[PDB]
Amino acid sequence: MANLDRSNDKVYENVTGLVKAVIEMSSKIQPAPPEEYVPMVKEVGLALRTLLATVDESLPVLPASTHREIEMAQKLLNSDLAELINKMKLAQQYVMTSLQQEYKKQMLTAAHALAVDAKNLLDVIDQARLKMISQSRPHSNLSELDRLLLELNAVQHNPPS
Repeated sequence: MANLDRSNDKVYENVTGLVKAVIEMSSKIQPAPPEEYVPMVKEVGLALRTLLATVDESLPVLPASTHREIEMAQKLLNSDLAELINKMKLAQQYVMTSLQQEYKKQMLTAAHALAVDAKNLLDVIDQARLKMISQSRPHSNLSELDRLLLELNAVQHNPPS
């Protein structure tokens, strides 16, 4: 081991990667074939599951002060998992019939809150990191993700003409 700047970057990294997929899939969600749906869920499922561990190590990596939301985020994360995979699992069966675009719209909505949530996790605790530094005993961009999230919203409302 060397420094304690390994886990701090790990979580801040995963929180971004997962977002990249959330939007990507939302783009080709329509044309999303039945062969890409199987693995698709596996991708999102990994993000949420990973987030649980990422935050776990974030506790110590950050100064005790923002554990409130972090704690509630743990149990909450689990629920979001079963909830997400649940609805998504339905679309996989309600796609061969005809009502695909329907479940697709709502589907994106769910993943939308998840993507932003996973990111907000580190964003929130971030305020604590500076709280200690800018006071005493000191120790993939924000805007980039913001703009990306915006498009995701519009993509859900409806396709490009």
